[PDB]
Amino acid sequence: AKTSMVAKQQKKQKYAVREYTRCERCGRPHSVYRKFKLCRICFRELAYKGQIPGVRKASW
Amino acid sequence: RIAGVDIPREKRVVISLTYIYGIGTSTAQKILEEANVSADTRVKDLTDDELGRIREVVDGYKVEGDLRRETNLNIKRLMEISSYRGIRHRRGLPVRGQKTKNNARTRKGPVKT
Amino acid sequence: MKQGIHPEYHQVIFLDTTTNFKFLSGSTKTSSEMMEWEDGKEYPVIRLDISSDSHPFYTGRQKFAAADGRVERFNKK
Amino acid sequence: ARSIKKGPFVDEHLMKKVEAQEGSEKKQVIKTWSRRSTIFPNFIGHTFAVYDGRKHVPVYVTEDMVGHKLGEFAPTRTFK
Amino acid sequence: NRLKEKFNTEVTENLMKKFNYSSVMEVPKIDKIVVNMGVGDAVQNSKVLDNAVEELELITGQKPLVTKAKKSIATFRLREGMPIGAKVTLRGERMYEFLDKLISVSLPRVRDFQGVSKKAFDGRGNYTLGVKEQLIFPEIDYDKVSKVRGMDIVIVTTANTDEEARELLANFGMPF
RNA sequence: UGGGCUACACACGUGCUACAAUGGACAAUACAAAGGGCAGCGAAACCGCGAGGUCAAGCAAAUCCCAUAAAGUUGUUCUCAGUUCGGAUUGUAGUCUGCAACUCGACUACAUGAAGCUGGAAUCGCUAGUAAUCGUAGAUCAGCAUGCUACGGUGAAUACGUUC
Ligand SMILES: [Zn+2]
Repeated sequence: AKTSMVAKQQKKQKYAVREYTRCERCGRPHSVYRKFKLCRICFRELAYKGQIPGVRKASW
Repeated sequence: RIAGVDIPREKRVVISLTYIYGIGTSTAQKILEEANVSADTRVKDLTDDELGRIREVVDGYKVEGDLRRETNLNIKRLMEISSYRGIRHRRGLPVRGQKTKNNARTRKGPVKT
Repeated sequence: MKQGIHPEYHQVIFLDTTTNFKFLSGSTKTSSEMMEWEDGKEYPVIRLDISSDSHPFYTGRQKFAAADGRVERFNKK
Repeated sequence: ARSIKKGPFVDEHLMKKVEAQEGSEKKQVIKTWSRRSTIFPNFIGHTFAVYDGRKHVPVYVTEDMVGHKLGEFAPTRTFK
Repeated sequence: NRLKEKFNTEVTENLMKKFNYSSVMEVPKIDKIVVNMGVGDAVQNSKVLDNAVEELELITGQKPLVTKAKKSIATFRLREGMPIGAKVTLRGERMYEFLDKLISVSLPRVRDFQGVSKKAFDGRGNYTLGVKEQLIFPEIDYDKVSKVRGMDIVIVTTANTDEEARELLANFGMPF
């Protein structure tokens, strides 16, 4: 993401509804999970590295 | 014949009242309960006093020609004020913020390929 | 005037309803409503929303919204 | 806002600008970006240059325009 | 004849005192009113001219004279003798009734009305008013108005000067 | 800040809803699984026909809530009718979120009641708890799901054969 856009997301918004979530690792605005503050791509990469406690590939 | 409009003779009264412009199912049931009349009794097998009571209840509901005139006046006012809804009424397009790229046939008429 | 070519013409009282102000003159609006006039004869009346004595430009005063109007309903809200 | 329990919405700056110079009969045009402001009876007879995206379209307020938004008379898209 | 009575009683005296007329015969009066509607689109659709004539007849109270092209013009695709306008001449009581009606009932119905031009004088005591919407006049219902078109109302007066014509029309009640 | 991404003479893909009697409407009465909940799940009670509003218990979870599943079953009515089918479209009046629903949200009440009466050439999925039908939950998310991802209820037909 753009550095200015990340900074603007981090800064306080005059509105309150004007708040949106960004992935805190790369800055992608879309598809960010609340529990991890990560987008799907970073989530996959870190789960592969095993650095997200208790998260593993699922099957059933 | 209520409100100047005939209604099917063999249809139950509650359904047959809906044939009056401005009268639907809910208002038909409300009218029938206000002017006590059997729900399942057909209009053909109906009493003159019941018909008169139904007419008395109906006359005050502002239906048929008066309702049509009111709707037309509302549409004309929104057209005349030059509102967005008025422009879309003039152009025959959906007025309630639909998407016209597709699926606007009920407002735009048949497809002109 | 020639006979049978002109539209029907008759006296009418234009009544500005905002100020309930009546003025007699000829026209061809032929309203069903009839009203009495200072002269013994009665002539039909033409309702008028805004007139010379009610228009803000003519009067020098702000116009008064009529009953059952948009402003009245908005204030009732 | 739309809910009745809340009063009809209107920008405070727009409303106060309209109220200013109310007594004087030489009412001027008011530049506004507030397409969202509701039209009050206080607005009747006024001229608002409402921004539609690139230019301020002039809009003259009448009685029938009470209750609508200022944006409904400043179209944003152009077709034909 | 309320307007005529006003002219006889108040306007006559006011104007005579203001302009120092040695005789009453010098007091200006409104000679006539000519209501003209020029319909050039009658070339393409005569029904437009027919509707215009009907509307003008309703407004004025008497059948209009249809005015035809005085000469042929290629650019307008106009042939000599083609009816391209309507005109009504009002004199006397009908003229006064129309004048008061125009001043009182009709003119205020103009959206964002701010008075009529004070410079619209030919220079010899005659005033031409350009109305831009037939719907102004009370006798017309907007439902039946297929098209909206304007009119020229020429108030021809016996006043020798624009000043006297302005005074006469103001005393009658013309906004400016 | 405001407006585009939501445009609209048009062509295509993917879907939702129907064209009805193996059904529509009304009233009564059963049976799941799998998930979510901290300033979040909001029980009961009261108010409104309604979406919802006031007070507010419990609950950081096998405890409380979301949350009464629907199809189904049993009774009354409609009787094959563009209709008591269908619910687009539009008018009016409201609720909720949000500083703010005009462009451009969802839902509710009354009325309005369009095409459509099983779809040409062609073309798609599926071999069993599958297809088909019926609901249920979740991520995103203030609000917004006919999409996506999961859950279960009922539950088929056919496969001779490899000529194309
Ligand atoms: Zn990321």
